[PDB]
Amino acid sequence: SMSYSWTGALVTPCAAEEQKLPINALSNSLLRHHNLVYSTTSRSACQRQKKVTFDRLQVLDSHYQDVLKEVKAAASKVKANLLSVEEACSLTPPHSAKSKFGYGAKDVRCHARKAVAHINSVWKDLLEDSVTPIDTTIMAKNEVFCVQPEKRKPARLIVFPDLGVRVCEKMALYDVVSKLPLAVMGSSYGFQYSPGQRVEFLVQAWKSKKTPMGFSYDTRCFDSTVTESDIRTEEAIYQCCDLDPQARVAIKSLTERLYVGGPLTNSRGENCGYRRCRASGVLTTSCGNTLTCYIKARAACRAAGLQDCTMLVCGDDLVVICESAGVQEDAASLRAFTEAMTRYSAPPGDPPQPEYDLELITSCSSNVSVAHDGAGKRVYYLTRDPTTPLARAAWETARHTPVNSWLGNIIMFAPTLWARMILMTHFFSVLIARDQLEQALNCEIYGACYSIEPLDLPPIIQRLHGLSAFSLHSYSPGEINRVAACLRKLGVPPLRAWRHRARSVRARLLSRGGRAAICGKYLFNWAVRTKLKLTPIAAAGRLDLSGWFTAGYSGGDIYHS
Ligand SMILES: CC[C@H](C)NC(=O)c1ccc(N2CCN(S(=O)(=O)c3ccc(OC(F)(F)F)cc3)[C@@H](C(=O)NCc3ccc(OC(F)(F)F)cc3)C2)nn1
Repeated sequence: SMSYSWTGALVTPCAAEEQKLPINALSNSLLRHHNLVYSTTSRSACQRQKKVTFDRLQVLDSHYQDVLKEVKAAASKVKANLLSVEEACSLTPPHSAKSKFGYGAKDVRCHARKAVAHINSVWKDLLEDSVTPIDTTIMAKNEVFCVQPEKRKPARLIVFPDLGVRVCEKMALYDVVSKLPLAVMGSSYGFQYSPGQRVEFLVQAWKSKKTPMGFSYDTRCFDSTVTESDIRTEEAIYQCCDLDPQARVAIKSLTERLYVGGPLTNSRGENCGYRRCRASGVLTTSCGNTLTCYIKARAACRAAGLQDCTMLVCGDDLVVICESAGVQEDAASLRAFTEAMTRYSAPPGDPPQPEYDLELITSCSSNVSVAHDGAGKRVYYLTRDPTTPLARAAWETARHTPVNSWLGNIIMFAPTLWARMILMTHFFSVLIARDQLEQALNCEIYGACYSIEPLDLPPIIQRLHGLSAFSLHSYSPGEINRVAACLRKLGVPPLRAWRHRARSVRARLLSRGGRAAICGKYLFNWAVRTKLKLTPIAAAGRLDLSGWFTAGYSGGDIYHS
């Protein structure tokens, strides 16, 4: 079947959509080549529709069936519970699309009586009707990028049911999605790791091979490749768990009425078309993609005969490290891997390339690199080209945004030369200028929402990355050059100018005392010649990373209202 069928009605916006990077003095102090930075808008939705629309080829074989049997057997060990409406309400991210039934995410999060009553009615309907397709909205995601040489990117399309349905999805499945991937995949489950744990996993996997070869596999539009039978298989896996009787009914109803497909409506109420693939804005998008990618990849590894595979899966992101059989055989065996993935309906975007240097693999838009700590010891850490983080940071300085990618980037990429020298220096200077150091900000890391005060960054970073994150030095020539090239391209001041600026920022934070002084001492010790002794921060041991800062969860994109 075709992944989508369209009517000719357009994907329409809700509010005006800015295309060009707005300019203000503070955003310009970070990045001056503003004409290179753009936001995707509904204007390019038609271009995206053409790429995501295609027929699917699915031929399952014994290797696929063997893996599915293992997965169903593993799933049978899981006990998952129904979430109360109240817990499902509290997990709703702030600013997700309001309901068309007279309430928004803020009402849901507050457990407002009107929101709760409507959610209960949607729940009763899922228990009573297992077949009527549930309506979905299609929107063009507005995301910021830097223009490229060999290419602008069209907007991603987000497909989501109404807010009341979204809360019901958490009631029926949040506990299932929270437990099932680890039970099924064990150490291959990517979302259980911090950046430090992911790098440790990759390095250990690489070192475990006699002659390692690794590759990332880029599926062409993964959500569109997911078939009705894949979605019905995910439903069968969920049902292997020990579940509550109403959860079993609601899971079947959500699968048949929503997950397998359904009508697409634009913001103006017009019929846009029909979907027969993964909806990007449902609770099961991340879990379902992780499970389905894992099953297909593990089967394709076996179909290709790849030796001693170690896989790491985060949604549609796949990285495989195996035993090399020589360059010509590896090239042939990767083509066989691709051919099997193609038969399972996971065809390639860019064909995979065998890599013999761990640093040359990009996965979860990042690569392994090396630096040294305060004692000169080698430290592996995750980094990435800083172009998109910098372009987004400049937009977020010029415009108030609901979610701050800069904050998520400082958190995830705290040990990096670019996040420390540029992002921390810039944002702490902006927060000082605007008197906003104490205000909590939202960020989203692969759908996990967090509410964080900038003044809590040092204990959060210590707990997440370790004390070495404040002492890394001797970054690689390749890493230094990639950051330097990015700065010249975007019109960002050179690292030595940021170093000069950080000395003033660090001094201002120190003068404020308390948490602010800890920000100056720890985050900016790289900027001074005479170093301060960085001892473990007491607040780092007191906090809980996973639990104190959560502000909800989304399984996939969803429009910010
Ligand atoms: C529900 C079922 C589905 C399948 N699950 C999900 O969809 C899902 C989605 C997100 C998510 N989390 C928790 C673990 N981490 S975490 O980093 O430990 C962390 C913990 C607390 C924290 O709190 C603070 F914000 F307060 F600090 C901040 C961060 C984040 C993460 O995405 N990790 C993987 C990863 C690691 C490195 C990568 O590479 C590079 F580093 F390059 F980005 C890329 C991905 C966010 N967990 N689950």
